[PDB]
Amino acid sequence: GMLTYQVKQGDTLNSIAADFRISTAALLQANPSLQAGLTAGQSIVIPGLPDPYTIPYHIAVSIGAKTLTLSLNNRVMKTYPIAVGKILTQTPTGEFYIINRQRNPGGPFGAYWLSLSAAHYGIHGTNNPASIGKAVSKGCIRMHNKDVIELASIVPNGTRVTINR
Amino acid sequence: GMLTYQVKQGDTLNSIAADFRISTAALLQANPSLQAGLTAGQSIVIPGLPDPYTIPYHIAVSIGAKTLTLSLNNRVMKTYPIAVGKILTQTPTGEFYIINRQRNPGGPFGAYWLSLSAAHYGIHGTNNPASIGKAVSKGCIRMHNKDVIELASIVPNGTRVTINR
Repeated sequence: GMLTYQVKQGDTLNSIAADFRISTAALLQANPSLQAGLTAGQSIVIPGLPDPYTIPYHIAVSIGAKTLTLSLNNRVMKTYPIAVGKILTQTPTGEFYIINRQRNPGGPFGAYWLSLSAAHYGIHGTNNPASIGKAVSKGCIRMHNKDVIELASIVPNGTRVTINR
Repeated sequence: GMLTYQVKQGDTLNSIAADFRISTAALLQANPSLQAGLTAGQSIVIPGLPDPYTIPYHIAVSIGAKTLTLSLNNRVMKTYPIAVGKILTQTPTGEFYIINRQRNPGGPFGAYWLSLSAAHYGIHGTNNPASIGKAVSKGCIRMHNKDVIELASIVPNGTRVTINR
């Protein structure tokens, strides 16, 4: 299948390409309709990704509880503690997808980086384990290295991530 | 005119793509043999970028001086005060390039974001002007909004960025 994205107010061709880590050229090639511009509500396809609804895994993040919940077929498997965005640089809310990943990025990013479908944002490890469970990040979601590693080993690219208050 | 990159030990396709902000598909399209095997010491081309050799501008960053210096044809043109990373979350050193740019992504990133050829690192403005001139960031280079706007209007993608202690 394919990943369908719905255009939101204030999206541009460039910003959408950016959120999904692809070139605008590739986005246009996959969506000839986009030659004529964008409109809020418009469904388009993001190339390179499977249909997220066909992936039985689902990730729910709660900013208030500082948790990331992994479900398989709407049954919780595992709850993890996480760090979230500080008060003036919060973790965005809404529906996202894991888009790509890099193993062992190191530094403050720890054992793994999993890109989310919002530019500059992802789920990553940490080299500051004391930060986990606190609102101290500049926006990304931080996990213990062992947790992000386990997480990455299970969920494939395209996995739904729902971030709530 | 093409940007060439010499592959390093430990480099993978994912980590190279992440550094240069392109999909693995775009990297492979420009280098059709890499999926059979990446080879340290070999050169590959990064698509979407001009040969940096051709760009007469050059940026020098001094972490100790907290300055970013723009040269043109090897003469200093402008020196800007910056914020750099804390002791535990350092601005990385070495040779980089400006890869891409986003106008007014707002929030903590201020009036502009310019990607550097190291994943998750960039030069950007700020909603916190008081931080400029200090080692207080998470590794990114911060400039006043007015200064990064000026910088971005001047240098093209592919401009060499040299970062020293």
